[PDB]
Amino acid sequence: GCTLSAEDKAAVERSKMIDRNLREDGEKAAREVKLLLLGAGESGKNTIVKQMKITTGIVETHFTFKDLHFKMFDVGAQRSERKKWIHCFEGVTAIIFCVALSDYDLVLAEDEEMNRMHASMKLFDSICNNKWFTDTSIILFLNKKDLFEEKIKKSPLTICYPEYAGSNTYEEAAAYIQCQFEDLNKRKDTKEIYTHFTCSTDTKNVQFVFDAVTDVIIKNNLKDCGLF
Amino acid sequence: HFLEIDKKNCCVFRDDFIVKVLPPVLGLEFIFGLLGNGLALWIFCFHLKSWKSSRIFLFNLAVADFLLIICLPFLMDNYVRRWDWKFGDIPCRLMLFMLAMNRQGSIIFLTVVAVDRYFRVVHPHHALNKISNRTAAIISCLLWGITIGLTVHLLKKKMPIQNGGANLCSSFSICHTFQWHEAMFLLEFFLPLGIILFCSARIIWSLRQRQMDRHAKIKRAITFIMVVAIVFVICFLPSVVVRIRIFWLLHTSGTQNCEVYRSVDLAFFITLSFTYMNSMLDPVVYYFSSPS
Amino acid sequence: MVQLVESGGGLVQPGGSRKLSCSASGFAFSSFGMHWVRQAPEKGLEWVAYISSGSGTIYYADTVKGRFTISRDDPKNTLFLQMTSLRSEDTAMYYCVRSIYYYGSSPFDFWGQGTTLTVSSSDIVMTQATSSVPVTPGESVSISCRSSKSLLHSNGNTYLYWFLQRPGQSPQLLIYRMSNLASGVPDRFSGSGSGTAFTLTISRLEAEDVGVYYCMQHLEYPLTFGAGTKLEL
Amino acid sequence: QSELDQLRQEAEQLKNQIRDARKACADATLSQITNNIDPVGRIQMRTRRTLRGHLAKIYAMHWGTDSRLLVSASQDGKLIIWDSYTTNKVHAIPLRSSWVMTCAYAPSGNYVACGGLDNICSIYNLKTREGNVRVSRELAGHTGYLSCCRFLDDNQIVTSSGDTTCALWDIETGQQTTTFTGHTGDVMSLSLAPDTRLFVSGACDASAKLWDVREGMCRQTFTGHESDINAICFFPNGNAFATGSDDATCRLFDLRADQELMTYSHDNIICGITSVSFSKSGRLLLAGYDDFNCNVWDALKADRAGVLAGHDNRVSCLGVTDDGMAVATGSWDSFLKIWN
Amino acid sequence: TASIAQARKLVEQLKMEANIDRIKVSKAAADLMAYCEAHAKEDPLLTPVPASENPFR
Ligand SMILES: CC(C)(Cc1nc(-c2ccc(O)cn2)no1)C(=O)NC1=C(C(=O)O)CCCC1
Repeated sequence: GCTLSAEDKAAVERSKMIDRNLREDGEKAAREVKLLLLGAGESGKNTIVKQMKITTGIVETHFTFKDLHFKMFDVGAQRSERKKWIHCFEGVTAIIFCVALSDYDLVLAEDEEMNRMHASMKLFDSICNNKWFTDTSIILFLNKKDLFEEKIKKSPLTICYPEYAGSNTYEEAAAYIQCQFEDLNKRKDTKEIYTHFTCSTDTKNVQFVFDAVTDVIIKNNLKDCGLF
Repeated sequence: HFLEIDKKNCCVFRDDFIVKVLPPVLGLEFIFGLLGNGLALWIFCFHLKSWKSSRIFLFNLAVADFLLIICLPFLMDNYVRRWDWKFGDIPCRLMLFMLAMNRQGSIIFLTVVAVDRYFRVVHPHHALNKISNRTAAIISCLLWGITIGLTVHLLKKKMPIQNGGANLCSSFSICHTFQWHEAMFLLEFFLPLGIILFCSARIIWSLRQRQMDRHAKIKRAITFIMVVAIVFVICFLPSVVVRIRIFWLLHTSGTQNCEVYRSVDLAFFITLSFTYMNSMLDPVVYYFSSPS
Repeated sequence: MVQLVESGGGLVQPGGSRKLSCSASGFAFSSFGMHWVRQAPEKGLEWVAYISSGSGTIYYADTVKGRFTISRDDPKNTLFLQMTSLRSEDTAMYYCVRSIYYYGSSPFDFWGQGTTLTVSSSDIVMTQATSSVPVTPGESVSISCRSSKSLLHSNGNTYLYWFLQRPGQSPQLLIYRMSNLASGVPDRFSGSGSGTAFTLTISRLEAEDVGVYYCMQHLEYPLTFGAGTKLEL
Repeated sequence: QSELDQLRQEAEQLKNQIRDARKACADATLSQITNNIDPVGRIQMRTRRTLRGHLAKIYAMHWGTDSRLLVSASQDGKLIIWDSYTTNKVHAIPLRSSWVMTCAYAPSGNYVACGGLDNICSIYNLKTREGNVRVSRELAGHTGYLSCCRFLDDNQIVTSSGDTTCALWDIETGQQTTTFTGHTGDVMSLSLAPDTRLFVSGACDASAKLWDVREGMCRQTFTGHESDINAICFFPNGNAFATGSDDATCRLFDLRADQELMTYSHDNIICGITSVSFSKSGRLLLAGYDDFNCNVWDALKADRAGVLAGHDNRVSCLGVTDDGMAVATGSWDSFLKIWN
Repeated sequence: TASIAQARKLVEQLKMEANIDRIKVSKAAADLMAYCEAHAKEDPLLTPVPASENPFR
């Protein structure tokens, strides 16, 4: 009050200006949608990130669509344990997971026994049922669709799934893959998985991400008025 | 006979069907509604410490309902004895002001909650969805001020009005003037109902054409919206239709007779009791049915 | 580097207005408060006006309040002083001083090279006893200043400042808050005092630091300077 | 593969004789010796200040050596310096990367350093001729995230990283001077000895090591935790340190006897420990937990002496001033509290 | 054989850290006790200082 000296009053005024700047920055940063891109190295994240957006550490990608701003963080360069830094990303709007369909017969270089698609499924199982991501929706992309269509002509899906009993048609094998990934989810009552098949599609990926994000944002807006 | 004199020719009544029926239903309404609104206010003020704009609007609606409920025993005493205002002069117009202001405020805040929900569902990426507590409080205060300014004209009524040796505080009397309060009584139902129906229909249509209602918990929100839009109608329709019947009778026949006016007055003063059903019912509908 | 340049001045007749502007370059202008200080010919310093960061607070001295107005143009890095109805006693050389206030900061740390305006034809009082002191290089001198009201505050800060104005140069801060040496000032000046009496000590006096020394208080607005003591060889 | 087996067996026998020597030097216990010391009374310290202005989780804080100013870092890409006596904000520094998880304050008071998931340690100059705070150096040697950093003086700084290494830097040139490679898990914390000649680090392999700054070698390795070590701190005397791991316990080690002294745990305690600090005389041992609380331990008899309960989320960091007057706590609920 | 150098380094390290001379636990415990007792007066968190001396009053 009036017990403050002149310099104390000026310091208080400085603090008030810092507070208003902080509030303005917070409101500016509250508008944007932030996504966490994941997936193995050969999954196909490169085409994904270069088709929405047109030495080490986190890589941040910024694009826009229909006056809504997006930010996509890639953490592929962090070879550390996931458990010590994954809780930094609780509160992301959604998680984008990329998988390559054409690796159902290829095996990882590190180990011969561990099949590559099984490694992707194990990573998906670890990410989905994590206590930091209970209510975070997952946008799942299946990428190498055309190579899948070309390669199922001579490579049976039994090489990866011994109990497969379908055919060499692309659509039914794709459905089997989608069912295999979407059934690793155990919550099933608080988050959803949005699967989409894209190989050379243009502007379909951005529209699909936009629709999934709008759905998530609607269900989040229902969580402030108590209607949900 | 069955005629009274106010500022103009003005046919007032006294009946015993009202004392037969109304006091028990008002007592039960007061008990349950006061309990519900008090529990809601307690939970809001102490049990949960995380407030937002929607909770601000819900809290304003709750306090308006509570202020409406705290004046029901006065009506109970005004009804147990047929029509005899033995509580004074200031309490009369004060209680009338409280009733009018609280009813209008409850309706206004129901409409504001409906508009908030419509903006949250149909336009998800809107600046209106992300506002601080300060501006929500400012808008709430502006709405409160509008209601108060609309209602202030009842604080200058010329004391309790006496019909013969009796006393009564009623201002809803079949009365051959062209007062604006009947127009406001009709409008505060007609316009908010249209706004609520528009918002609810658009919400349902949008949530259903996005293939979103397949979700197991969206359906509960759909049912809750339908329930609110139905409760408003069934709480505020009979009063308006009875008043319109009264208006047609007054426009056609005239005030020379009053027997049909007697029957319609009985009907109106019975259907007014259903208005407090909204105040006693919306706690469970709004504050208690919400998951957290 | 840091630079402050004022423009305007010249010859003005009584009753006529004139406007002064100061251009800043080399520092974050919007984070600093700014002052105007005038010096009459053959007199001492006298505070004039102040405007805070963000233009939220403005103070004027009583001698000019109601006649002058101060404003700042943050995008253009310019401070203005619009003077109206000038008087024969408004003839002085006006300085622009920058000051920033937070815990541990040093206000009044940079004085611009001023501009001259000549016109054609209660408050704490600060006193410095002596006015002229003969000095020899290598010796020690003790400038003394005294205040009518205690400059000590409940928080423990003593709000006394020491300035030096060499012949033909702008004033320069030496000691802030009675004990803290300024940034570029050599470790030869010392500040001491308690409550109402203050002293400034110089050891190994050299040729470059002869001039006029002023004490200033920053406890209450308006800010008041002492009458400087001239060290002469 | 025969000679490798010989090396493994020789290492195993070396470890066996090390443990034999530790047992030879372990006749008594601190609990047995301190059995007849009067306990300190129930400790009731209350919140004196609440610092508001961060809009995300607080990950780190650090006191200045004047015991008045402190710095805190948050995930909202801001680094704030506070005046704790007045709650005035002195500086607000926006970061290039918002994924910060460590911050430090130079003892001289001239610099502040922060780093995180960008694998870079950034130094900020607070006292410039201009009014603003500017970046003065970025150190870009690590290949994993920065988990902790501590100044030695205005020209040297030591950092720990998720690539299982610690390093020592020269600020002016910007080059690594020394590398510490003994650990086989992510290094999560470090603490500097009061005379800045040794330091200890705790890694996700459930071990702590003592390093010499000059030579750059691990003199001693400590074990005993069953989970990852998250926090570490020297005893003020300089001959002991305490560690807090994910197995819900704190432990105390001494350098001269080269083994564990005493364990701090309770049956009702189940969550992990985020931070650990000592009081000015070393009698109290404060610890932050995941169960939203903070416990005060009698460091000489292992019984709880108080609770600091005012946070709605995880206690992420805490520190004690040099003069021992106050304790600061930061939390994931975005608030800082000054206790006393 | 990349880790052969690493294994030899580990063996050399284990040789290095064993040569240190140790001290009985009782003596170190006594040292901590003496330090804690000597600085008991200079510890405001243990024993509250008067409110006239507390800067956070
Ligand atoms: C005073 C009041 C509310 C009539 C009135 N309303 C307005 C008005 C409203 C809105 C607006 O914008 C302008 N004016 N002016 O007067 C009234 O009849 N109360 C009584 C009862 C009840 O309400 O249940 C029980 C039966 C006995 C009478």
